[PDB]
Amino acid sequence: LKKDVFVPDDKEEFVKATILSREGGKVTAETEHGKTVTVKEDQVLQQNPPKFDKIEDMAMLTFLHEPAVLYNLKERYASWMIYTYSGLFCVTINPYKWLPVYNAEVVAAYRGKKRSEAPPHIFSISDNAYQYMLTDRENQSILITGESGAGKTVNTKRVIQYFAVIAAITGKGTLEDQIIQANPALEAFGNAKTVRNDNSSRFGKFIRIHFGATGKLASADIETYLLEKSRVIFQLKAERDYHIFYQILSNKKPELLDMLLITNNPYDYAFISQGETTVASIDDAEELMATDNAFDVLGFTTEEKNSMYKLTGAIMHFGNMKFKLKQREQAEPDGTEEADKSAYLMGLNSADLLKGLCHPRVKVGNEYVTKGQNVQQVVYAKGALAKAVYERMFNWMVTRINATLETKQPRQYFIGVLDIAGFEIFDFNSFEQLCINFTNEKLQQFFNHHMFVLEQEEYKKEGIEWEFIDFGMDLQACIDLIEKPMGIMSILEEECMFPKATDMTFKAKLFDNHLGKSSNFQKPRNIKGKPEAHFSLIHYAGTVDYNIIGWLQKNKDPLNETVVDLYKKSSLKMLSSLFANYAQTVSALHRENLNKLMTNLRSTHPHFVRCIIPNETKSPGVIDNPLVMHQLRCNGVLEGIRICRKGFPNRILYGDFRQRYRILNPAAIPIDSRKGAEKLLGSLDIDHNQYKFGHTKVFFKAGLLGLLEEMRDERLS
Ligand SMILES: Nc1ncnc2c1ncn2[C@@H]1O[C@H](COP(=O)(O)OP(=O)(O)O)[C@@H](O)[C@H]1O
Ligand SMILES: CCc1nc(-c2ccc3c(c2)CC[C@H]3NC(=O)c2cnn(C)c2)no1
Ligand code: VO4
Ligand SMILES: [Mg+2]
Repeated sequence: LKKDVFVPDDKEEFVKATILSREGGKVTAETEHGKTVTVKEDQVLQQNPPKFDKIEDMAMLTFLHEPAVLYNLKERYASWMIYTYSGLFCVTINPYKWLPVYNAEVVAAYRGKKRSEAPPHIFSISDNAYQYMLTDRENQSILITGESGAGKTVNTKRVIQYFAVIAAITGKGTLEDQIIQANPALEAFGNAKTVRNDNSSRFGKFIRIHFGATGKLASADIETYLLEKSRVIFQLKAERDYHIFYQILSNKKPELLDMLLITNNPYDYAFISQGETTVASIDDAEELMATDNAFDVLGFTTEEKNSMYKLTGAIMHFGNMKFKLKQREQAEPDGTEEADKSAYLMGLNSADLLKGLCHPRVKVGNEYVTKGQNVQQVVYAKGALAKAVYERMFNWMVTRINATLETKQPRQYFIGVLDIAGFEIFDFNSFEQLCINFTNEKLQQFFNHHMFVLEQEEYKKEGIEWEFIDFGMDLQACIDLIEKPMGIMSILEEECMFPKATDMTFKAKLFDNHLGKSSNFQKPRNIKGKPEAHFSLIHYAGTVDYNIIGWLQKNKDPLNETVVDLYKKSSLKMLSSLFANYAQTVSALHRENLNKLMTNLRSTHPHFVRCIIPNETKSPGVIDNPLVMHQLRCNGVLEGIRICRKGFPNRILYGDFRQRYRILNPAAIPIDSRKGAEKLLGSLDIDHNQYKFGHTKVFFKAGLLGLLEEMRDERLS
């Protein structure tokens, strides 16, 4: 009835209510919690009829507003219906539990199904991108958005699983078996426990799934972006180092502990035990087996696996190396056991490593001079080297996985799946958090441009009568602040080329250029107990307080080139190969990666999947209404649905239209492909307002095409 509505609520955003009376521009209502409320007319939103309950596509709702969307999602989620269409894109809510929706019977049933003839699913997104790839002969992209913990990695792995299982119907196993095992292997080394996610991705990735001209699974490749090197040697209070360290220490493979000359205790290793060492949801012993098996399935040799294990163990001993001041400021080893162990594993000479660390060489023409190092300088250098070998080993692994994923099958098109590290806010936000949050901001803007800009531009260039709608979805100001010349990165990069520059001159340069000048740049909110911040940035998903200490060193990433030389001359083949090519700042590389990805993505047909984290307590089935609403708001879910309802989501070239639908009325076209389409459409018993004629394509309102498709099925049968 007109009695069933939604009213704004302080704690739950919106609550259901029954209108009791209407007077003086005000509505009196009882809120389905029993509260009797009086609100203004403009605040009361209509409930959709029971026939629209748990609707699969929210673009079909009679009333479209925030609580209509929120409650449709909540009701579907309560029935463990975790995917929902929102116009031409999909929304998914993290169930925080295994559901029986991803088995091989489910994958087989989705094969070739049109979006509307199957329930909302990641398999349907995957299949429909495959159908467009073969129909349009163009590359596709599956762009999975969300904050840390929302389910991007899970959905990425489900898209891969779909094509590998479909295909099933240079290593140990088949291409299908190897594509499935790539992620367990990368995750042991590139994922870690943070406060928001027990298995947080500490690298971004773009996986291309290659197909031949006829659509047969040909190959796959992975590109990874800026692994969080700092985690190797440093952890905040409620986080862990990379999974692998704890997987090895689990003692599930006693032969590994012996080979690496390590104990079973993570607290004996300084680099890996600054935060937490166990995760309730993770069995590190079983995970070690899964990692080891993944390397086998990917055709890694025993020599390649043992070298990765040895280098992981050597990083552990490297962190335990003690230094003291030389009695007379110059540092000297305070023991040699830990260096001897790490040198043995790294195929180096212990005495050479220690002398290279304390006394690095400075080139003076064709002569050299030893540079002095204090204890702080040595422990910094020792940390920088450990990060470099780890990151280089991870990059080597990705290259090695790619080599096995290369088959002798030709490639025509691909479906690329993007899985970035999601938006996050820690108590301490450093350079990593800026790089991560800037990527999320860029990916949201890619969505805004595609959905709101390119869409309305398409109507304009095709001569469709259209009034431009400003959806309030434009992040160009914040993006420009971070990436354009004289922005945050540009200033950091410039401060990098100055020897007298400090964290405070870089801070001063940021303030002098942007405080009260750039709207998205603000002064921070520092609270008692919580860490100190230097500036705050207004991102799409919230304001983030950034601490700029160490950003100049983080951006330059300097290495002791004397011990890098020793790595190059190592008797361990892998270590020498890791530093073989050793001779840009990390922000310049980040901007380059992003620019390259964004231009390459505009040459693909994108498919958006919006992952939503339901709560902060990893609780299955519980919705924190303000947290879901915030994510739907900053994602532009409502606006994205509005353009599907207000605009013309489908369009077909006249020639392709005349061909496919002549069967609906052959007497109409027994003449030009446009005249044919015009006479064909005009002769059919449809709402002639549901379509518009453009310069090259016929444009359709949501629903007209499906009806035309039903009509084509009836006639062929
Ligand atoms: N569809 C899903 N089904 C089951 N568990 C899921 C699903 N999506 C996410 N999860 C859970 O949420 C956690 C965080 O999800 P993940 O995909 O790693 O997030 P992110 O977006 O940070 O990459 C996972 O470890 C898993 O326990
Ligand atoms: C280009 C598309 C893209 N970038 C990413 C990404 C970008 C940065 C980072 C992470 C992911 C997850 C970890 C973080 N790393 C750093 O900040 C960082 C800082 N110093 N180094 C060496 C790395 N995902 O997707
Ligand atoms: O927790 V995440 O995988 O989004 O980084
Ligand atoms: Mg992830």
